[PDB]
Amino acid sequence: EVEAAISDVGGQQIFSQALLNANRRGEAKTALAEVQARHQELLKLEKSMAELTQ
Amino acid sequence: PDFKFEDLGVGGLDKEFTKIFRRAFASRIFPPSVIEKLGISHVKGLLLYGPPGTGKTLIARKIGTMLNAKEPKIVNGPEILSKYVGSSEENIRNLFKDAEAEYRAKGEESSLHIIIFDELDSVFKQRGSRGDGTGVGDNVVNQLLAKMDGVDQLNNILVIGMTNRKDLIDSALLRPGRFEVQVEIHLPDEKGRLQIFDIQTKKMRENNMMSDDVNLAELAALTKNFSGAEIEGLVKSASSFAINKTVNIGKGATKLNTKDIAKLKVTREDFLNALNDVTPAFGISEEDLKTCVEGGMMLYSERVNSILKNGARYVRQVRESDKSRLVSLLIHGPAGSGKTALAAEIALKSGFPFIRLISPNELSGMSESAKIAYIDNTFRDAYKSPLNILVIDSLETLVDWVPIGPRFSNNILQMLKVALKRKPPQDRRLLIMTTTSAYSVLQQMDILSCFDNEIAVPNMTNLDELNNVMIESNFLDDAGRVKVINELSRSCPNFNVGIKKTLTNIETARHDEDPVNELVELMTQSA
Amino acid sequence: YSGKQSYLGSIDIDISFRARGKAVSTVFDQDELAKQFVRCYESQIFSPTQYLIMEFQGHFFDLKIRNVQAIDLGDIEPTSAVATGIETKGILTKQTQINFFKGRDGLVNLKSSNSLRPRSNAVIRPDFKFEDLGVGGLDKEFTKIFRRAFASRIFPPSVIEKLGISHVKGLLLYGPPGTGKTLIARKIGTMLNAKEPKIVNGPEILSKYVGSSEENIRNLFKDAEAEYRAKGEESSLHIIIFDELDSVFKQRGSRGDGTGVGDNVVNQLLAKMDGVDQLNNILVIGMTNRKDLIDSALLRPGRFEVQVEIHLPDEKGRLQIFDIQTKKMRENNMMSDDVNLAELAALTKNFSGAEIEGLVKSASSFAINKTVNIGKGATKLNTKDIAKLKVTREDFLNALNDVTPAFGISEEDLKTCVEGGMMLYSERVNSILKNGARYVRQVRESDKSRLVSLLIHGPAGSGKTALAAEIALKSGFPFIRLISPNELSGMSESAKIAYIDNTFRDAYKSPLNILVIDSLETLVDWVPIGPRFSNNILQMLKVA
Amino acid sequence: LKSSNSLRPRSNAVIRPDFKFEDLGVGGLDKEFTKIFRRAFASRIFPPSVIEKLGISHVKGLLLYGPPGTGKTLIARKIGTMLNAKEPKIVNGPEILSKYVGSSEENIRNLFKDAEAEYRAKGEESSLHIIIFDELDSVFKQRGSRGDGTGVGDNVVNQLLAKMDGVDQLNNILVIGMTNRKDLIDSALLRPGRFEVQVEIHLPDEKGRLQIFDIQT
Ligand SMILES: Nc1ncnc2c1ncn2[C@@H]1O[C@H](COP(=O)(O)OP(=O)(O)OP(=O)(O)O)[C@@H](O)[C@H]1O
Ligand SMILES: Nc1ncnc2c1ncn2[C@@H]1O[C@H](COP(=O)(O)OP(=O)(O)OP(=O)(O)O)[C@@H](O)[C@H]1O
Ligand SMILES: Nc1ncnc2c1ncn2[C@@H]1O[C@H](COP(=O)(O)OP(=O)(O)OP(=O)(O)O)[C@@H](O)[C@H]1O
Ligand SMILES: Nc1ncnc2c1ncn2[C@@H]1O[C@H](COP(=O)(O)OP(=O)(O)OP(=O)(O)O)[C@@H](O)[C@H]1O
Ligand SMILES: Nc1ncnc2c1ncn2[C@@H]1O[C@H](COP(=O)(O)OP(=O)(O)O)[C@@H](O)[C@H]1O
Repeated sequence: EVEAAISDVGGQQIFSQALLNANRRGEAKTALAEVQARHQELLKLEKSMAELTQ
Repeated sequence: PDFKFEDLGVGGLDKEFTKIFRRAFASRIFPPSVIEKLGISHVKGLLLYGPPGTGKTLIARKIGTMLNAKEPKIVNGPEILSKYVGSSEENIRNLFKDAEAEYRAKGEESSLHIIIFDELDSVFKQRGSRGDGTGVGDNVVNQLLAKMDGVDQLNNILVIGMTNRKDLIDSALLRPGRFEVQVEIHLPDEKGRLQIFDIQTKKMRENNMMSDDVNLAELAALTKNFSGAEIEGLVKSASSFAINKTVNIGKGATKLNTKDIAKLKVTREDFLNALNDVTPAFGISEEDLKTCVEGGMMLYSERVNSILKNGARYVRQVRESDKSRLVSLLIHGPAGSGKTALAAEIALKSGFPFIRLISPNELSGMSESAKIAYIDNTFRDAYKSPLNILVIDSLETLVDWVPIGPRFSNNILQMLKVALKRKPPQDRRLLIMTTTSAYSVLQQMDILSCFDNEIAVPNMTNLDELNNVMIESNFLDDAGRVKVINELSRSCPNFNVGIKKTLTNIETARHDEDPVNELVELMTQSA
Repeated sequence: YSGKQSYLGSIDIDISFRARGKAVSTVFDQDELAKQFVRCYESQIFSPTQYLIMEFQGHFFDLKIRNVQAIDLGDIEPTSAVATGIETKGILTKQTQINFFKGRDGLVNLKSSNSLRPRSNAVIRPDFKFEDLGVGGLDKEFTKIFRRAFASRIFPPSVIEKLGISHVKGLLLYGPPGTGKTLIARKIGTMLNAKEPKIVNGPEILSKYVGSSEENIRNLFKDAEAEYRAKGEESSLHIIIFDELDSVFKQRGSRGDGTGVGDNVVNQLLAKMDGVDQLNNILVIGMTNRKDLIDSALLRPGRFEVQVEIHLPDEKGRLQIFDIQTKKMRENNMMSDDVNLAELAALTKNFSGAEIEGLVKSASSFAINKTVNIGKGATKLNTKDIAKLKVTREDFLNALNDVTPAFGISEEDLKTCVEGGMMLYSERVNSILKNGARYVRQVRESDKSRLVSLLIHGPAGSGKTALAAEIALKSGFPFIRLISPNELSGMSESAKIAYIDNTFRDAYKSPLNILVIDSLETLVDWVPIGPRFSNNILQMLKVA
Repeated sequence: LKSSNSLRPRSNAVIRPDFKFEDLGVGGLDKEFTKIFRRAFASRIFPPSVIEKLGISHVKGLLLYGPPGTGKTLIARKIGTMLNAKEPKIVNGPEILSKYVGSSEENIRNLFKDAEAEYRAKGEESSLHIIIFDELDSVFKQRGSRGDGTGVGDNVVNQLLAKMDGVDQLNNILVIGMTNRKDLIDSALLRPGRFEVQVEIHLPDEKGRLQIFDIQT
C-alpha cells in the first residue's frame, strides 16, 4: 500500500550579499582629486620660498 | 545592393534565414509611407535559441556585414551588473540614449539601430521570483521593460537575444510587443552537413593540401550525428594526424624533414583516426542495432529466407498504403533459437529514416516510475518522422514475470497494452515489432488480441544444417567436417539444439580438442 | 685553441638599428642580410658578443652576435651545443645558417623567407624528452596530450595559416585521488619556457560585494588580450591553470546557493573562452575527481576539447615509480645492495601512485629510528652511527604493515576466506581445481568469448566458497572482486541495488576481470514460510 | 651558531634529547606514543644535510579518533605546548563558516599564510608551525552525499584540499585532528600526503588503569 514521498518544509538557509554607498563614487572625492591642483600650489610655495632662501 | 545570401559561411540554415528575413527586415525595406497606410507595426523583439554548439554566435557576429549603416552594439549578460548602488540600473538605460536622441531629432528618417545581448539568460531570470537577497536582480529587468514597452514612439530598435536554454527567462518578456518571434535552430541535416564540410574545407582545398583520394560525400554520410563544432574539431584532428608524421614529438628532438614539409598532405585514413578520436553528445548511438547482429547472418536454411521475404512484404506494405498507418507483429519461438537478431536484420535492411530499440539493459536500475516515464518518452518521440520502425525486446522480462506467485508488475503491462493500440497523429505510419519466448504465458494473460500477425521460428534439427553452419565457421578441414557428421549420423540422429549453443560448443571444441571427442560430446549432452 | 670546432655553424644576431630616428620601415630580408654578411666578411674569427657595423644600402646597423655554434668538419648534424661562452669561436663559411632576430630595440622588420627553421620562441624547447619529466608510468597519455595540444604550435606559422586552422585552447584531467594528476600540471607549467602560470585555487574567485566575483574572472585574460592586440601571432603562450573546477562551475539551473552566483561565473567564463573576439594564444588546464557535474556547455569543442583519463598504474608503472622515487638514495650510496626492486613491484598489487612515497618514508623512518632511539636511550647521536646509514630489505618488509592500500580492500576478504587451510583428502578436489584452471586459461587466451559463467552446487557445509577463492586467487588477474552478504548488511534496499550496479559498472575497466558472488540464496531474502523474497534484486541480477 | 664540520645535531632542535615519556603525564597509552614519535618527529632531529640527502619531505598530518572521554584532547594539548615552536592557532569546530558570500573560505585561507611567507623568506631553517583542528567531523563531510541546498559543504572541503597539498609546496607545518567518527570524513583527506598517520585510542587496560591512578593521585 503506502510509504514515504516528499517531506520537510521548516528548514532553509540563505547567504547575503551587499552593495555600497553611491556618493563613494570614484576614489577621487575630497582630498583625492583636489591633490592635483593642491600640488601646483605647493610647488608654488616651494618656488616662492626658493626665491626667499636665495 | 552588393550582397547575396550565398556569399557567407552559414551552411544548412537557409530556411531559417528566409523566415527571419521575412519576419524582421521586410517591413523596413519599403519607404515608410506605405506602412502607416498599411496600419501594421514593426516587430521589435527577436529571440534566437538552440542547443549548445549550433552556430548561433557566428550568425550574430556576421550579420552586421549585411545590415548596412554601422555597427550593432554587443554586450555580455554579466557585464551589466555593477558595484555601486544605482549604477547597474543606469547602465541598461544608458544604451538607448543615442538612437533615442537621433530619432527624437530626425523623426522617421532615423537609421535603424540594432543591439544584441549575447547570453541573455545571465540576469533576466523570471522577475516574479524569491530568495529575497538584495533586489537588484529585479530592478534591472524592470528597467528594460520600461524602456522596451512604453518606448514613447522609438521605432528604430531591434534587440536580439542569444541563449542556450529558453525556459529560464521571464514569461513577461515572452508576449506580443516584446520578443515576438522565437527561432529554434536545431542540428543540421545531411545536406547542410555537406555544406559545412564545404565551408570548413575551402582554404585547404584550394591550396592543394588534401589528397584527391578523399571524397567528401562518404565522410558526410558516415558522420550521422555531428554539429558544426565537432566538424571543425574533426578537421583539426585529421590535420594533426597528418602533421605528426614528420615531427616526432617527445622521442628525440625536433626532427624536421624540411623537404617533406613541402609535400605535406592529409589522407583518408587520417580522417578515419580523427573520427575515432571525437565522439558526439548526440547520444542516441543507434549502432546498438549492429552490435546486436554482430554474430551475423549465414542463411543456413530456407526458413530464414522465407521469414526475411515476409518482413520485406510488410515493410513495403507500411511504406505504400495510406490507410495502414499502424502495424504490429509478434515473433515467438523456443529460447535461444535466436530471434532478436532476425528482427534487427529486418530493421537494418529497411533503411527508414527512423529507428530505435528498447531492451532491458538500458532500462536496468531505475525505479518503477522512471521505467514508466522512459517508456512514454520513447513512444512519444517516435511519432515525429513520417516513417518509423520500433522494436520491443523480451516483453516477459520487461514485465518481471516470475512463476512463484506468479508475481509481476501490472502497471508496465497496462502501459504497453495501451500503447500498442495507439494510432499515431495524422499522416504518420508506424511499424512495431515485438519478440518473446514464452507464448503460453502471453496467451493466459489474454493480451494476444493486440497483435495483427505472428511468426514462429523453429530451431534447427537436421545434420545438414549443422554441416552448413560449421563449414561457414571454418571449424576444421574438409575431411574433419565430413567425418564428424558421419559419426553424428549414427551417434544420435534425432537432433534439437538451437543455434547459439552450437556456436558456443564450436568455439570450445575448436580450442580444446577439435576432434570429435569434445564437440560431439557436448552436442550429445546438450541434446 | 679549439682543436676541432673551427667553423661557425649557426649564428643568431640581434640586429639593432644604428640610429633610431632613421628607422626604415621597408621589409628587411634575412637572406640578403646573410649573403651580404658572408660576402663582405669571410674567413674571420667571431666570438659571442662581438659587435659589428653593417652598412646595407646605406642603412647601417649594430649587429650583435648573441650566440655562436662551433662545429668540426665532418659533422653531418650540428649536435654540438650552441655555446654562449666567449671562449668558443669559429671561422665563418659560406654554409653558416645565419638567423637574424630583431635587435634589443626591436626596430627591424626581419622576415622568414622560406626559412624552414625553428620558430622564434618555439616553446617546446627543441631537444626535450619524456624521461626528464620525472613521471613514471603513463607513457602513452603523453603522446595523446602532446600530439593533440602542442603539436601545432611548434610548426612554422605560414603553413599553419595555409591550413586555415586555429589552435586548441583547452585541457582536462580527471581520475580517482592520488594518481598523479597534479604533478603534470605543475611540471608543464614550469618546464615550457612560457610566462609564469597564474594559479587559482578552486573557490578563490567569489567575493563579497555584488559584481566583484565576475570582475575577477575577467582579470585573468587581461594581459593576454593586451598583448594579442599588439604583437599578433608572435605572442608567447600564456597559461592559466584552474585547480579543482567543480567547486564553482556546477550545472547551472540547480538550486545550489539561493543567490545566483554560480550561474554568473559560469556565464562569464563561457562567454570569454569562445566569445565574439578571438584570442588564439591561450591555454587552460583543469583537474577534478568527478566529471559529471561540470556544466555540459563547457565540454563542447572549442572549450575543453581533449579530455584525458588518469587511472591506476599497472606493474610496469609500479617499477618505474620505484625507479624514480629511490633515485637520489642509490646514487648517493645510501642503499643496501640487497634490495631488488622487481620484487617490491610484485608485492604492491593495488598500490596507487601516491602510496609508494609513503612506503619509502616509512622504510627510511625505521632506519633512522634504529639510530636515534627517541626517548629512553637518548644522546647516542655520533658521527660513527650516521656515517654508515643504509636501509635494508627487512625495513621495507616491516613497512608494509603500516601503509595499507585503499582500493585493495575486497581481496583481503578472499585471502582470509581460506584461513582454515586446505587439504586434499580426496582425489576429487584436484579434478575440480584442474577444471577451473582449464576454464581460466580458456578465457585468458580467447578473443571472441568475452563472457563465461559457472556454478558450484552441493550440500550445505561442504566447503564451497573456499574452493572458489582458491580458484580465483591463483589466476593472477589485475582485477578481482567479491560480493557477499557481509557487505550488504544493514543497508536499505535501494542502496543495495545501487551498490551492485556500481560494482558491475567499475568491473568494466581492466582488460581482464574476475568476480565472485557468495550465497546467492541469501542475497535475495529466501525464506520458505511464504515463501517470500525480493523480486527486484533477483531481476537485477538476472539481467546483469 | 654555525654547523661545524662534525655532524652535530640541529642548532635549534625541536625535541631536545633530554626528553622522556613520563614527563607528559599520560598513563596507559604507551605503544601509540612510540609510533607517533617514530613516524612523525624523527625526521626533524637529524642534521638537514643528511635528511636533504634523503630527499623525503616530513609527514604533514595527524589524526586521532576514539570513543568519548578517553584522552584525545589531552594528547593534543600536551603536544601543543612542550615543543619549540610558535603558538598553535586553535580553532573550535564550526568556527570557520562565516556570513558573507566569500568569508568562510577566506577564513580557511587565513590560517596558513604566516608559515607560507616565512617559508619564502628563509627556507629550511624555519620554525615549525602547528595548527589544530578540534572536532573535524562537523563540516568536512563526504562530497555529493548531503543535498546541502546551502552550498558550504563543498566549497570548504575543496578549499582545504587545494591548499593542504596544491600546486605550490610547503613543508614546515603540522596539522592534527581529533574526532569520534572517522567513517564520514571525505575519503580524499585520508590518502598519503594528507593525514598520513591515523591512530585509534581505545579504552584502558587494567595496568593502564593502575597507571592512571598513579598519575592522578
Ligand atoms: N541464422 C541465424 N539465426 C539466428 N541467429 C543467428 C543466425 N546466425 C547467427 N546468429 C546469431 O546467433 C546469436 C543467437 O541469437 P541471440 O543472441 O539473439 O539469442 P536469443 O535466442 O535471442 O536469446 P534469448 O533467448 O536470450 O532471447 C546471435 O548473435 C545471432 O546474430
Ligand atoms: N608518476 C606518479 N604518479 C603518481 N604520483 C606520483 C608520481 N610521481 C610522484 N608522485 C607523488 O605522488 C603524489 C600524487 O599526488 P598528486 O600531487 O597528483 O595529487 P592528486 O593525485 O591529484 O590527488 P588529488 O587528485 O586528490 O589532488 C604527488 O604528490 C607526488 O609527490
Ligand atoms: N576441500 C577442502 N579441504 C579442506 N578444507 C576445506 C575444504 N573446503 C573448505 N575447507 C575449509 O572448511 C571451511 C569451509 O567452510 P565454508 O563456510 O566455506 O563452507 P560452505 O559450505 O561454503 O559454507 P556454508 O556452511 O555457509 O555453506 C573453511 O574454513 C575452509 O578452510
Ligand atoms: N590516558 C589518560 N591519561 C591521563 N589522563 C587522562 C587519560 N584519559 C583521560 N584523561 C583525563 O580525562 C580528561 C579529559 O580527557 P579528554 O578531554 O581528552 O577526553 P576527550 O577524549 O577529549 O573526550 P571528548 O572526545 O568527549 O572530548 C583529561 O583532563 C585527563 O586528565
Ligand atoms: N555552419 C556552421 N554550423 C555550426 N557551427 C559552425 C558552422 N560554421 C562554423 N561553425 C563553428 O562552430 C562554432 C559555433 O559555436 P556556437 O554554437 O555559436 O557556440 P554557442 O552555441 O555556445 O554560441 C563556432 O566556433 C563556429 O566557427
